Amino acid sequence: SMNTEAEQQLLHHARNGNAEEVRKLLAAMARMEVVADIDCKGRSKSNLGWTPLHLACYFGHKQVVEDLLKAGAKVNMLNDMGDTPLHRAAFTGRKELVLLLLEYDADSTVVNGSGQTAKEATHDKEIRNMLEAVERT
Amino acid sequence: KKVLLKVIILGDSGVGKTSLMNQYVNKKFSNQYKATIGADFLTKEVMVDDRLVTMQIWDTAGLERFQSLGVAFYRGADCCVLVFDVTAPNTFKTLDSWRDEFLIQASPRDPENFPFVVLGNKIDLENRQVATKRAQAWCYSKNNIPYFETSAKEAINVEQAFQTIARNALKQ
Ligand SMILES: Nc1nc2c(ncn2[C@@H]2O[C@H](COP(=O)(O)OP(=O)(O)OP(=O)(O)O)[C@@H](O)[C@H]2O)c(=O)[nH]1
Ligand SMILES: [Mg+2]
Repeated sequence: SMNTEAEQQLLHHARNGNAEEVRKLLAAMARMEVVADIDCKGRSKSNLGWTPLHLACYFGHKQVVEDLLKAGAKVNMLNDMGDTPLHRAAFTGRKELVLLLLEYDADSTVVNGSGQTAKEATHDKEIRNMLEAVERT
Repeated sequence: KKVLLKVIILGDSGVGKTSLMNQYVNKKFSNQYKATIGADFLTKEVMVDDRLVTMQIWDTAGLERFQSLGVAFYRGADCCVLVFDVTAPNTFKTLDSWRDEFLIQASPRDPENFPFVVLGNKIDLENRQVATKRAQAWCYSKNNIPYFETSAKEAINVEQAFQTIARNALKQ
């Protein structure tokens, strides 16, 4: 398979936190001026198996995560490690991102390829508490 | 002759801009919300004072950061429709910023007389929060902007409001 040009650009801008460029792409996508799946997965060594949402969560590009979620990105996509975007926001200890993802009904129960949930991946005690609360629901 | 009028519809997220456009062009309404992310237009053949014109109606993002992208499509507009939700006073509050942003970005040669129309939408709902007289006062303070109260869902004043829009946009 392959990714379109617009998809490569979306992965690049999401990864690097270029929020304005992400939004320009999302607008062009919404009116079908370009072809791109917001849930595309990277195909180069720099992003293999990750979505724009994965990249923005892991590198902590907050505005990008928001914009992607408002535009309809799927919150429970998996990368090749079985991680969700919640796994990678929790792992990197980004409290506001974990909270934002929960606001979009992120599944807190997903077990990744290492046998861990997002609660088990984090180090920040606040995130551990938030995820513990959502698990029992 | 053939006249194409460019109309731009602005307003906060959720006031009903897409619904008003869809009711006017396709006579269809859906209670299901899908947010507008990219600006885009529909086209309708309109008949105004015994004159056939092609109305190019642009729908824009109301959402807080996507709306800057709408600004690129302001240029060349012949009329600007400002929409608010009669049940949501925060959407009434922003009309000035919408209007000023349009005026400085679109930059008409005659800003004092540029055609605006203001739609106060969702009157079919219960417990309106913006008083008709308050909206009328704002509209009058802006050099007598025409004000209509509409319902995209019930098709109240949509046709009449767009007839005025067509007419004032057509003015040379
Ligand atoms: N009851 C009622 N609901 C309406 C009316 N107009 C729009 N709605 C509803 O309000 C919600 C928002 O409507 P939209 O037309 O998508 O609003 P919008 O202005 O396009 O919002 P953005 O695209 O985010 O800028 C939808 O669920 C509509 O069905 C109306 O006149 N009456
Ligand atoms: Mg819309």
